[PDB]
Amino acid sequence: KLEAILSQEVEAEIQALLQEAEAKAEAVKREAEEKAKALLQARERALEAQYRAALRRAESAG
Amino acid sequence: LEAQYRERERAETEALLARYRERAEAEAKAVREKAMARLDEAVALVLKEVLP
Repeated sequence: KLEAILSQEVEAEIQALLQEAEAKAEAVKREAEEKAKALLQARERALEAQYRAALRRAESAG
Repeated sequence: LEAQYRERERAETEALLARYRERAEAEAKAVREKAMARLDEAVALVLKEVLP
């Protein structure tokens, strides 16, 4: 039959789509974690700068 | 995070100065107390070089 052909045609597209769309929902979850990570790394860098500078200022004053 | 780090630093840039003041004044006294004993000797050296 012609109908036994057709059911294999949907079940084929509808797995490719759902693997593509779990390869976007994975990729985003990665890039966002590495984003979140880097936005606290940069937060680390700032704190040092502002404390190293500050201690020198208060020393020179005294 | 920055919020709890700015006030931290403020309280340390008060602690640091507070100790500097205590040394400074005690070492100001140490330049007074050192002189006032070796005081007649200075006046002697001065006098001795004005009156020729």
